Amino acid sequence: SFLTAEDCFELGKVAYTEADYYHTELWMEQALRQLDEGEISTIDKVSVLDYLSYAVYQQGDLDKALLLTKKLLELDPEHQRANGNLKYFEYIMAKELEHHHHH
Amino acid sequence: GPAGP
Ligand SMILES: [Mg+2]
Repeated sequence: SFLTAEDCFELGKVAYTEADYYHTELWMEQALRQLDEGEISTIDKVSVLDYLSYAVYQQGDLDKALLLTKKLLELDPEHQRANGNLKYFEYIMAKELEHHHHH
Repeated sequence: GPAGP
């Protein structure tokens, strides 16, 4: 039917609290798409991206989790957990590059 | 360790 971005966000949070990261990603992506199309809503993109990035990381999609973390930081450069996540992903990527340069 | 909300 029609769920608001806030509806989707709330459903995403229920999924997240049940450790259903598949449905977390679906609900949060729908919330983000509706916000990106200009829906007026009290939820902010930053919180949606925070749940989405975490859910995508749980699914093992590290590249997508990095991209979402960067998107979050563009919107909130001082976000503490996103900054931590980024340094972790950059460490891993630096390791991989070091490996390639020795082999 | 990536942290979530
Ligand atoms: Mg997925």
